[PDB]
Amino acid sequence: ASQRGSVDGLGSSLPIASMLPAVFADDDLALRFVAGLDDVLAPILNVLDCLDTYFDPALTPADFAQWLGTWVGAETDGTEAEPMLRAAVAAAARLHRVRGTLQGLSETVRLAFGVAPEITESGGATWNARPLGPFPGRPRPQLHVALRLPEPRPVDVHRLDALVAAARPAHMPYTVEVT
Amino acid sequence: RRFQQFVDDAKRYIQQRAPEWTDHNVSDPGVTLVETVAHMADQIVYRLNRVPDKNHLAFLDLVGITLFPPSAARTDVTFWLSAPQEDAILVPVGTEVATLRTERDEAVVFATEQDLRIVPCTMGRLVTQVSGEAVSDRTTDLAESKDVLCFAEAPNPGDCMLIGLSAAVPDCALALELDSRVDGVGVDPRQPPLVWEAWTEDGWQSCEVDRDGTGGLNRPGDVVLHIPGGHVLSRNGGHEAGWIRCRVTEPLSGQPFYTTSPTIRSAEAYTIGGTTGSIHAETVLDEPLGESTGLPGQRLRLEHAPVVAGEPSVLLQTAADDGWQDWQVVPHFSGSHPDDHHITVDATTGEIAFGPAVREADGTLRQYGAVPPKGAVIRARRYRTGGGRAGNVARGAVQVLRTSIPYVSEVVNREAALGGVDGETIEEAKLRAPITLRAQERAVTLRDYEELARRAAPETARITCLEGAENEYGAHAVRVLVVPQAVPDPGGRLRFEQLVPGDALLNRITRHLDERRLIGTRLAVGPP
Amino acid sequence: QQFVDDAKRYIQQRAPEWTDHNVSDPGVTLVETVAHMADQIVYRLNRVPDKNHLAFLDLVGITLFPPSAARTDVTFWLSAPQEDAILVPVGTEVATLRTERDEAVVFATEQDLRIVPCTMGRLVTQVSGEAVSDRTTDLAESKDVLCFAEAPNPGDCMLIGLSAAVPDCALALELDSRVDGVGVDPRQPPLVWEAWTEDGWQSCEVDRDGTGGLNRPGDVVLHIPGGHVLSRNGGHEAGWIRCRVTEPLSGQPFYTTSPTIRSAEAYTIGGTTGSIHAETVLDEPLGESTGLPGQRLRLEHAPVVAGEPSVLLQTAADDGWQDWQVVPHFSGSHPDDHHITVDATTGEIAFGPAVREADGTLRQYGAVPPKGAVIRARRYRTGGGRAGNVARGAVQVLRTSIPYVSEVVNREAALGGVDGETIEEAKLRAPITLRAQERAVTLRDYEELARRAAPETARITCLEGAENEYGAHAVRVLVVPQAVPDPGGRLRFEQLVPGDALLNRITRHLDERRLIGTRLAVGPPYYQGVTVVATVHAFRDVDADRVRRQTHDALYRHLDPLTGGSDGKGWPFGRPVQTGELFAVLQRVPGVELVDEVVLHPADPLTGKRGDPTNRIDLDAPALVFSYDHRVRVIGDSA
Repeated sequence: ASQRGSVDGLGSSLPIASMLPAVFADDDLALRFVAGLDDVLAPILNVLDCLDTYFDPALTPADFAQWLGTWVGAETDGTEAEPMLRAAVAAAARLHRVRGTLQGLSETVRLAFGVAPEITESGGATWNARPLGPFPGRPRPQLHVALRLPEPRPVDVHRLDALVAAARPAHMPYTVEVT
Repeated sequence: RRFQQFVDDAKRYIQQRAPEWTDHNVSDPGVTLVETVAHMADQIVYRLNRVPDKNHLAFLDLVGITLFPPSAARTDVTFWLSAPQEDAILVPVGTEVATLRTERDEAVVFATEQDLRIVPCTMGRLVTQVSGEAVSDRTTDLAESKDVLCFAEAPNPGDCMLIGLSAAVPDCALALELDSRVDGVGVDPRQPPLVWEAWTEDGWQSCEVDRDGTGGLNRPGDVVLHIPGGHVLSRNGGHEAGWIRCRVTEPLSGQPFYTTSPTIRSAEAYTIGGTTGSIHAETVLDEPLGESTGLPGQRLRLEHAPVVAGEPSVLLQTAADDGWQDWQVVPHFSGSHPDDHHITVDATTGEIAFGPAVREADGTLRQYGAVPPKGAVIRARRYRTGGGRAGNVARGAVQVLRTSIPYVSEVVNREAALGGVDGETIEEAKLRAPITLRAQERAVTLRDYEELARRAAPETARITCLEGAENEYGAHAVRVLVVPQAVPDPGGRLRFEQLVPGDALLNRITRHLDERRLIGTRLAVGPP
Repeated sequence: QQFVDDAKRYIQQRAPEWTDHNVSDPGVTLVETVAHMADQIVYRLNRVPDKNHLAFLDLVGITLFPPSAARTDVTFWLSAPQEDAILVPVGTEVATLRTERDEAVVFATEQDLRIVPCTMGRLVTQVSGEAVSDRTTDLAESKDVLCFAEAPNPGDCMLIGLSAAVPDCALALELDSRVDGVGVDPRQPPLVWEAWTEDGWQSCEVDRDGTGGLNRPGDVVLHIPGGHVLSRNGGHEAGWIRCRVTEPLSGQPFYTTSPTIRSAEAYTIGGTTGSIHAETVLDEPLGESTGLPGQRLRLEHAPVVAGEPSVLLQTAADDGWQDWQVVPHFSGSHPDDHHITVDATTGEIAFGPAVREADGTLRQYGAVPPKGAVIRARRYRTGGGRAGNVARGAVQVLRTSIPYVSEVVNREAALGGVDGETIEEAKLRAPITLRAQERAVTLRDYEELARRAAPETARITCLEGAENEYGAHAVRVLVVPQAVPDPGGRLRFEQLVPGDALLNRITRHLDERRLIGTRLAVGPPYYQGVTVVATVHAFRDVDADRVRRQTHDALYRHLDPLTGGSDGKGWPFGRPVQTGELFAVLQRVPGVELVDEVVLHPADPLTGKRGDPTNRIDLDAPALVFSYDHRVRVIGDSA
């Protein structure tokens, strides 16, 4: 369940009294009683007034944040902390635009642990005006991920192992080193 | 596509009469209106089905689309004055000079960016000089009696004249008197193209002409000039004044020079005006909006152009018992406890939001940002408009300076506005999403590698991406062949040197392809 | 996901919090307090987030997959050497039995083909490595010679003459013979028949006939492949026909008393031409183009079927018509390209739009047709569906009897025919096009793009392969075809190996959107059979017969390749086989008191071999268990 019941002490942008006829607005019981009916119907007008904020990941309630993750495939499994999810959903759509690139592995790793990693790979980009030059990238493929964690509890290696598993482009091996 | 429908018209709500409860037999004239006055469900139901533009902003932010922001235009505002008496800060920063207001529309108002100062400019050393004749430590050729010979009568390319400009200031309009006795055949002033310079610290810099009695001194004239930046002059002699170089070009076929130029007798230098750049902007004070409803999520609009992206351009004042409470704008809400006084503003429109409220699990109505209490009056203390296309003012249109603070009288811009661009609308951005979201940006397959090079350098004729063959390093590296464009002469032959691409062309291609390169794919380019 | 948590019964009655009316159930004002309209509002309010999802999906630009049309191959037999013309008109819908509960899936003849009433030309006989060197003229009527020299030489061939060859039909050449001595069995004679073409020699199929060849007088019904052309053969213009002869071939019967040749006559029974389950709409104009960019146009037939020339739009250029390309998205267009996009699930055509840039100018993607030019659509195809896949080709209205030709035959079941995806399915497709963005790169993408390339496969999981000699490792993809319990329980095997189509199809789609220069591999995982024999003592008041029946199958259900394990789905591709996890299965079986011991043998489906008895089994990561028949001893005082 969610317990989205009525909220005490909330006003409305559409008072029932303000729509009543004239002369009618002179009574004591009518004004007080019909104001009571506003209490039950008050919070419905709140969500209609503020619906744009109900979709922004940075502010929307926790329940929708997981739901919002499914809209853009945020890989929200395994996180039991609300603030960790807040960044992932908003930043998810930016990663997929560069998924698999140089910054793709770094940022995703940085996103999951908060610290920028050090990576060395077998690749590069160079130009030579000489006709038919070489491409000195590296002789054999190799991917390495290094993390400078301050408190290396011996579970980060598996977490880095799992995380970098879906980051690599299914083409090259890898190894995980954590401070 | 396949959208649910959420409409249940108003009349079939009163259909709920249910007169199956005893002792209620009433018709139109009955105190049962609380049933009818609860018709607000019709408004609520209608509001459900709507998907207004405000949501469409969120799903643009959710997929990482940045709304295109607006800009403004920058022109060349030039002042005018007739009393060059002293030097002081005659232009407070942000001095507003505006176009004339006619029957058509409210005039567009500009604003200066750099403070301008007038200066009592005088002369230094004036010395006879011809092509190849250096000054050789001379200063008193015209300060004394007699006259100074203009380019030793006979001019030629590389010739020059020696003037002095005491107390040079980089931004002013300078006028010089050129009194030369008339000798020989007179000429039209435009005919001899006498180019004027200033000898700045970085070297000689050109200058423009805005008078007739300039250069072609068939009559004693008064050349005016706007000073193009600061300078120190080639200090040789006894005058640390500023410099102006009267360099003479070659005799054109239609614009020739004539020998025995007039000999200048008297001369005086004095400034007239000042030229500075302005950015389309305006400041509005005391624009009241209305009274707060005391409810979360209030939104207010300003009946003016988009605010200008600078220091917080909206200072919302809220009425309170202690007086005026001022709200500070924040970029996005994110974290804002109820105690804090924070608002949200839109750069490209007048929509100004407030603290939104959500009801998560267990309710608790977690509120982000404070809410002004009921009945409080909200007014905008400060307001900085100025963005939009409506700053592309026609050349020489701005004529009136606002509030007439200084001694200045006439202001006019000599060059047309650069031209601002209006911010994209929500409707306009709804057409970018299908295109700009899926523009490759990965460089995965062969067709993408050749395609991406074209976007980096459209001027290239032929590009193909051939993978590095086996028995080669780079972990299955790739090779790119680039063919620069060239016209192979009317003679039917083309030099091999032309086929070599420029180094910058290779770099700009390599620089872009490096970022969108996939992990561990070595690349190298060059002619085949 | 829930905006509200109220209902009709949820009435707060907070009037006492302001007023003093103090009746819980008054006669009247409680009725006024009763407001179902909130319930009819909150129920409509709860669905608002769903509506925003669909509306916002359109912004990403994702659409619905158009349905695909099933295609079949059909052949118009004639049973006569005549009808030098196309036989049956294009169309002539055929369907199944028009039962009132399931609607017959209609069809439509698509193409047409013309055959030739050719006659047999020369008749020759030769063996492997030796030329014809025979009569080559009189064998048409007389001068009988033993066929293939009555010997199964490797490479024996027989050329046959056919004036005015038929490039595309099914052949039937009569070579009468006097069969005696030994009768070779009609099942699988050791010969290979090929026909000449432009490229060369390809295999020709054979249809039903009443004789097994050289065992009784009769012809052979070859299937002439496409590309067959004519050449010079003596005094006739004969399309070359070859008849390869193989050895006894591991015991296949062969003769030494081969019958000779008697006469000759050609029959050219029928030809081949495919058909699809989609109607055609010819030359339907859309309207007059306007100079504005970004126009939209509609059609009169909603579910347009997919295909590379999906619509084939034409504009009125000064030279007849100028054709238009089709692109899935416009981002790849150019300022002067000719690109159209089509929302085929609702029959909408949209030209190139115009987008303002940061400079404030315009960047027109895709050229716009000139103002006042005629816009016309060449043709569409509507139809297709899941039911479009016929079974066994038994159309049953397949035109068994026609007054014109003898019979029209459709044997091979039709393929394709993917139904249009549901809107609910699209919501589960939105992340994939937003995460992968096509052009599969990482490990997860191959797990997903495989499903999109071929959803009919049961399940896919991708795994990196063994490392190569250059330091990389080619990608490997594992395929498990959908299985049906063909035998009496467990599985029959040979269904878990795909039929060379899923291997080709899945890889083909992936290969275009594959990492460049990296090898891609597909196949099935490793398999090994495990039989669980044990001994369980039953209770003192239970029927061991049912316990005997229950114990065997309940033990088996745990090792199911497709739906085994505790979860009830396919195995996690690497879970080891172990007795304790089976020990969990045994203990819960009804009618048991205690269990003595469990014994497990590795095995392979190729033979009946049983491995060494062991408890723990090391199962490789890219492999799956195979559940086998197993028996346990049930010794106990049963009733």
